Amino acid sequence: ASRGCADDAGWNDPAMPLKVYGNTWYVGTCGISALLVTSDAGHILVDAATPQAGPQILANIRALGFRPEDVRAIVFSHEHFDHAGSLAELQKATGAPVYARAPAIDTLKRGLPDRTDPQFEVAEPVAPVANIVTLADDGVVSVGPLALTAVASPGHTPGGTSWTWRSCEGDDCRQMVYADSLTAISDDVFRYSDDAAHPGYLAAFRNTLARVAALDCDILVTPHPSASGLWNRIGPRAAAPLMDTTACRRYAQGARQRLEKRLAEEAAT
Ligand SMILES: [Ca+2]
Ligand SMILES: [Mg+2]
Ligand SMILES: [Zn+2]
Ligand SMILES: [Zn+2]
Repeated sequence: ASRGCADDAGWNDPAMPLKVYGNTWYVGTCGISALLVTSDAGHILVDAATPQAGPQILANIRALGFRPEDVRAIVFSHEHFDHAGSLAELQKATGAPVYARAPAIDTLKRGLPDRTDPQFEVAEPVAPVANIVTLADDGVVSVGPLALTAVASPGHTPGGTSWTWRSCEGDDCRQMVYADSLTAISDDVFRYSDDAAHPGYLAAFRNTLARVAALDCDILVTPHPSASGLWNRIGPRAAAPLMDTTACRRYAQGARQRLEKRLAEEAAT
């Protein structure tokens, strides 16, 4: 029997790929999510894990019997190296454009963020993404019968996006949400409370939390699997129901508490 993935797994610890629900598959690592949303017209790849995870993601797509070349669109959560890291390499392998909201694009072209990113000073470089299609903040990415809807999720980064779509197992369809990271973390310099340094940034973060909280939400997945207890819901260690219509509300509500705790820590400094 397989031991599965721990909640404290290394970001590059390999995971056996598995179904999440219907035509949504998990192809990431034990520590970092990536998803493949499939059809007989081609596929949408969601996220890219670290700069080291390219071959793992490609091997996992193939392990499930899908061809990387049948991927017709790549989307991602946010422009940190641990989720955007292999985007260039995956774009080479698949031939697919990468869709990005405007505030993430400069990071993807430079290979590093600027000071708009809370983690600017700790960012690790990523291969620049050659072919980017600009995504409207509520845009839809369509491949054949597939339709992924962008929910702009600035806060953790300026360019972050959550994704939502429907996956079906027969006549039974579920609203999938791949909710972006909502953690109020930063380098040692950035202050979420210094509005003059970035006007409206924290208000947009709060608005993001409210919007995620309100999403129709049958099955939640997050870029760090443990942030949503993913490995208690799929895989060998699962002992909670996969479907939970409260999950996005609990996730966003938790992130709000932690954001407020971050503001308290800044006030004390
Ligand atoms: Ca996360
Ligand atoms: Mg468990
Ligand atoms: Zn991040
Ligand atoms: Zn991350």
